[PDB]
Amino acid sequence: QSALTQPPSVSGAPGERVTISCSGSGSNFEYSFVYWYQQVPGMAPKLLIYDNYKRPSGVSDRFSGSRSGTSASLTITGLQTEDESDYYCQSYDSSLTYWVFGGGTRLTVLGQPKAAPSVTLFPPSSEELQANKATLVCLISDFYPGAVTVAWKADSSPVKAGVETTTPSKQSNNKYAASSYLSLTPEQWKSHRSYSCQVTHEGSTVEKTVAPT
Amino acid sequence: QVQLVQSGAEVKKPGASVKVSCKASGFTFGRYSFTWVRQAPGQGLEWVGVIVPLVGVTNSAKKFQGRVTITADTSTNTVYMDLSSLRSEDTAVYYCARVGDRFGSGYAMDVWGRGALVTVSSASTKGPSVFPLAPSGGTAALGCLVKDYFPEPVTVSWNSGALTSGVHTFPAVLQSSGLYSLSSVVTVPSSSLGTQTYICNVNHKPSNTKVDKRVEPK
Repeated sequence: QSALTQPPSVSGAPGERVTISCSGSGSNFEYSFVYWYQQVPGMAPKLLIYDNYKRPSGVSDRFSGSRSGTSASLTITGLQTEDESDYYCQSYDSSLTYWVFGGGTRLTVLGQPKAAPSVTLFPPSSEELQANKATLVCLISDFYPGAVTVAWKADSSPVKAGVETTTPSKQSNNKYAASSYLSLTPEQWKSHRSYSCQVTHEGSTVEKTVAPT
Repeated sequence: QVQLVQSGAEVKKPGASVKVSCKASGFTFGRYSFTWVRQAPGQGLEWVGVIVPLVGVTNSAKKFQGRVTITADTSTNTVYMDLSSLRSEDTAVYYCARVGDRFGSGYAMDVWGRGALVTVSSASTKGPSVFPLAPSGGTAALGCLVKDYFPEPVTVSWNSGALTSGVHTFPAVLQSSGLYSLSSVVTVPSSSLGTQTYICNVNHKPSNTKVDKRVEPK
């Protein structure tokens, strides 16, 4: 099979127009049909365009497809916040009976204002310490855009060992959340005088600290 | 309102086999084709295979040679994909998609099933240990740590549903041991801390583990 190259992503403000390109390496890509799919995260893909430019029933007319040389393009007119999704182009090779997907393009709709993360830090509970376990819990929430970086400090020195951090996840209020856990032994926790979960977001770092009580 | 109804989520050990089904709703096989498209977590769609039940032809991507068998049952209009000798790379959501117009023409996937999540992991089923996260015009934050369970999902309630305001259950973390951990925190007026009790109700259905943990001020 051959490969279809898509843009890593695309960004635009509400009402703006955005275009997503698609390049095939196969020799016959110019004349072969191209299809476009939209996948809202958490849902199944849906067909937007088939046969270069045709649009199924119930798909908004601000989606359109076109072909230029050995390339295909999807154009989204009048951007709306729900248009945030991944967009995949696809081609079909008749000589192999293969479907070939593009790498996908993530469309971000600009406009939402920057929000700093709220940090909540919990020490290991006494019940967990009685179970010979210890877990520090750093809960992060209410930040936009959807990216943070987390660092931990034992006293005034970095740790890295035992850090488990999740991917950003979209909250119900369209901001983002994340969690970071530090596994430790009861003696490590009572060895240091405190730990500090440092969350960095847009060049600003938010810090919380807990100590054995 | 035609649909493709798929089977449910399956948890598998590496080396095992999985069989996902896809049944037509509101139509019959006819001249349609049926494809299988999977999506690993955090990656793009990948085409797996295809079946044209009318003529009986089946094909699948080169990387799945010898591991997939696509079959069909015309009397119940059900398509089956069987993927054997599973590995971590096979952890994905497996979709079925109908292809072609009512004359068997066209190659666009126009009707999609909701998908079926397949998890491949050597971890064994385990219920979670629940620990309280004690609180220490201001608000207070108190929570529950749901530690070391497999597989997903777990549900977290507060006061059997009665407390729904200020509740934030965060997505879980996957530890290096294959077990999951998550946390659920509620924000309350700090003066309410001495008015009432707070109980988090943890339910882990894959292990029928139900835990009620009281969360008290230090």
